[PDB]
Amino acid sequence: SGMEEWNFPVEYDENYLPPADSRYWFPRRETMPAAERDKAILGRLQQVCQYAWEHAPFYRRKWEEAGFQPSQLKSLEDFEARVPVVKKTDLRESQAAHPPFGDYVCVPNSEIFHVHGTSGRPTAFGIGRADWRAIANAHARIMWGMGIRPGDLVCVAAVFSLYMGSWGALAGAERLRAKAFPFGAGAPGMSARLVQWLDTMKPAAFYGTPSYAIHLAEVAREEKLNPRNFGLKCLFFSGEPGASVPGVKDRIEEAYGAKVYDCGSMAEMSPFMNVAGTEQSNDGMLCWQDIIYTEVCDPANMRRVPYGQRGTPVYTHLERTSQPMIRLLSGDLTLWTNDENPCGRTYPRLPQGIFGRIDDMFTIRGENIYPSEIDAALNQMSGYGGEHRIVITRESAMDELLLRVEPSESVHAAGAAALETFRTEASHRVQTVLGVRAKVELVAPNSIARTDFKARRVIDDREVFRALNQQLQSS
Amino acid sequence: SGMEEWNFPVEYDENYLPPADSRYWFPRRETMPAAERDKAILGRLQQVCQYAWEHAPFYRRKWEEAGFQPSQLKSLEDFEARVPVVKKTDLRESQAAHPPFGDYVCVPNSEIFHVHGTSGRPTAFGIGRADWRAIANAHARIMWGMGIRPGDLVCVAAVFSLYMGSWGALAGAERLRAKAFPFGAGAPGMSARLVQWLDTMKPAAFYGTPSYAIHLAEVAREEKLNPRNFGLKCLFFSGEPGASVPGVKDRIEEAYGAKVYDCGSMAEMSPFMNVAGTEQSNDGMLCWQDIIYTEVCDPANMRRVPYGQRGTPVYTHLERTSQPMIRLLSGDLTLWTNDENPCGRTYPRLPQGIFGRIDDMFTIRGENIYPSEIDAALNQMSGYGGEHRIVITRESAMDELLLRVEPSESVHAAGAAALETFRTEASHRVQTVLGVRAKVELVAPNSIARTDFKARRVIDDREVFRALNQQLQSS
Ligand SMILES: CC(C)(O)C(=O)OP(=O)(O)OC[C@H]1O[C@@H](n2cnc3c(N)ncnc32)[C@H](O)[C@@H]1O
Ligand SMILES: CC(C)(O)C(=O)OP(=O)(O)OC[C@H]1O[C@@H](n2cnc3c(N)ncnc32)[C@H](O)[C@@H]1O
Repeated sequence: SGMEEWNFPVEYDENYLPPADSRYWFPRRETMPAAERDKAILGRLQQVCQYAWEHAPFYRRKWEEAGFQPSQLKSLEDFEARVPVVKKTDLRESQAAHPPFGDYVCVPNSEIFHVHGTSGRPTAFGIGRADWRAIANAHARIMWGMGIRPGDLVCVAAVFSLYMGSWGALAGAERLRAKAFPFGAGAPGMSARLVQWLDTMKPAAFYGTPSYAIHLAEVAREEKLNPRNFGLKCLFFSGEPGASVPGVKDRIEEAYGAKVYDCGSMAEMSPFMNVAGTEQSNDGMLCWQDIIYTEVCDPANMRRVPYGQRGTPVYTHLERTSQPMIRLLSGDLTLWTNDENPCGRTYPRLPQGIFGRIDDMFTIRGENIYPSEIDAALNQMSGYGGEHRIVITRESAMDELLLRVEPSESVHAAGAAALETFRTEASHRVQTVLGVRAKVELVAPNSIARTDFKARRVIDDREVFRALNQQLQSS
Repeated sequence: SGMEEWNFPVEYDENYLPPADSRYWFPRRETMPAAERDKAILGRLQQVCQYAWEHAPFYRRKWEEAGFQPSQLKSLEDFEARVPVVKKTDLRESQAAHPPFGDYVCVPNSEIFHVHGTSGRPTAFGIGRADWRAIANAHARIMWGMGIRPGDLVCVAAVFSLYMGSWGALAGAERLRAKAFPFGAGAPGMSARLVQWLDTMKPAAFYGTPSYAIHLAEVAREEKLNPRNFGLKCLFFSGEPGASVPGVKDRIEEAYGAKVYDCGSMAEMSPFMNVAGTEQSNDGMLCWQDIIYTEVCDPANMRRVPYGQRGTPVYTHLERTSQPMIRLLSGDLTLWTNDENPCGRTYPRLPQGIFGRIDDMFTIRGENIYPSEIDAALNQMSGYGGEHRIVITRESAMDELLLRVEPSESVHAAGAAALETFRTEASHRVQTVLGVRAKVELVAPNSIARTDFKARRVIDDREVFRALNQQLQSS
């Protein structure tokens, strides 16, 4: 194959640094014919499944139940149809019956290097020493693709706790031999201090959520600092949609005078940057197939949908020995294509990134709406204040969409008629985009809580919905 | 000398693990005759000063001004008298004139691995890749001394941001081949989730501030969880006094049913665990002289005080190439001794740890009081609620000590007379301990804000002091 350090278990050279003139960290793996890479991926898939069969009773039980033996994996079509998908609920049950890391941990307790997890039943991540190096090496490779280089100051501004996002970006920065600046997030008073550090330090790259980048520009402005004077060449994000959302990407690129990159699958899927945009293929994300095998499937049969069609990402680790995920169902919605990429990398693409989680979708008069579609339409409006909330009910069918929208400070300062003009135009814009009646209630500028993490814009409470609709009928 | 990996610049074997039966990580360095170690320390001091003279114009300028050349360093007595102390204010001025890391950085920009700093003018830490390994190796060595072993689950519960404390404990846990659990701190809702993770995971070791350990036991109790059921063998702390404070150490050891260890110098002094207690020498801290040279000096002449006398710690890095500190003044107060240690390590000891920062001390009727003396006396009382505040003024001389003290919930539930009995007894106890009049105002239980970081118990406001004294005169 000629694939750079193509081994299982993987063992990367910690001293390797690509030539300064190279666009690719691994020229072969990243640009080889897709059909040649798919031959080696299937080869690796067989190794991984044999490994999981040996060390994970969780996979041994699940596969035996669905009538699968690793020897039946003879093609990528066999993987799709014979291998059952892993659900996040299966991981919880495995961890409850086999605490703390479940019966899919594989490595002995002795090899466990880091303990992380989920929050908001939580799952524990028991990552081995070798897997941490595989994650760091994979991330340095993908960050190089974004134009991030050794010696560049990289600000990692996501919470350093159970959350894998921050740790993953730090591990990549460390291996890329960049100046890792792990400021983190989460504590009150952090954002006001961060803008001062960004003004002083002038970083080349920034990592966090797309929501935090917006909140931080407002903080920079309140602190009488200009976010374009932070010397950023790029901002790279994961955690939620935004970085491949038309109006959101444009607002962040304009506020910082830098490029925006979309990345991120799942925390269970670390190296989560396995889906990521590159400096030239800057819109959407590429599926780095030789790091993690991505399949975009029809949720009805868990089989790959054709290119140009929407489906759910199903992921398989190719370079992990601790808690390896084999066909984990994301529960997210995307669209994938297989056209020539501007960077020259021969990978499938998610041109619009990831739309959101299927469970977050709601319905108004037979029309399926994703919260990111509302966020996208509102962010493309000049008078929009940067924040909103969607008030819904899943206990009864909704006839109209209730929105609490913030106007801009200049729209508010322009008076009562100017506010009413924006409220009417916002309602109409959402209606033209979604094809459903939209009731808009204007709230005071900067009243809606901002976040340094993931934006939770849907209020699914029944009482709140009734209270709002009744108040919107009285006005 | 026979000293294990005694080299400058240092380059530790990343694969070395002490025998399972060994008490010491480095038996020679840790237990060799003190006079033999002092010969090699002086040797290293000469190497470090020669290195700083070559690569740091900050040290070149400062030393030339005070009439010092590295060749004049011929004994430990020469170091004391000829080498001028570095003040934290000198670091700020060096960083302002030579941004971002000052003229004492030494390493080229290319070698910088991590960016951290101070908060509450801030100083930036530019730590090189090699120094990070030196810090991690030094910390794994000191943590081994506390009885922490490979495979042990180590909870790091301090904010992972600019603060070096969390990063230092994590780096040590990683190198000790322990199961690093970097939960961190700082965000609302973290403590409630942490107690659940500690109940589930059952860690062998916990790192944070002594204040956070107290706050967390109250959170565990509110969450109907018993902190003794967290399976902790030890808790090791840095950041402020507490772990060598009589009543505070006893309260934490009782609440968790585990041992408490004191460690920590300064963030500028990473590896900051250079002052740390050991499993057998569990009271106070030992000065790990071959990691960082500690001198306890008279603040009047910056020369070493005899053993058994109080003074200020002055520190010198022996294993750092990036931002190396040579005779940095801590501004703290301690007492050092040179008697045989129960663990067998031949190091000077701080038997009562560090009392506090000299600038934090206040005076009432010609009597010098440290906030930790009030905290120590109150924590030794059965009716004390776990929190208090000291209300002072530095604009005018104080005749009495104003205290806002919290009673226990059981003292409150016992009625008005029981509350008045505690208030009178608290006032008398502080008076007997300090030798000054103490006015006590009781506040409602759990009203005073708790912290996951450093407790700021002194309220130095003039208006607040006058308001309180006037109210305590009316009652
Ligand atoms: C990828 C990471 C570590 O940043 C993360 O947030 O992982 P986590 O397991 O906490 O949550 C994963 C979910 O966040 C969402 N998400 C993460 N990155 C993106 C993204 N780039 N675009 C659209 N949604 C994303 C998806 O719904 C995904 O299933
Ligand atoms: C040592 C570290 C990284 O945890 C820390 O807090 O360093 P930082 O530079 O932020 O602050 C250092 C100051 O905290 C106090 N401190 C740190 N550890 C202790 C301690 N163990 N005992 C009595 N005071 C301590 C001293 O006043 C010291 O000068």
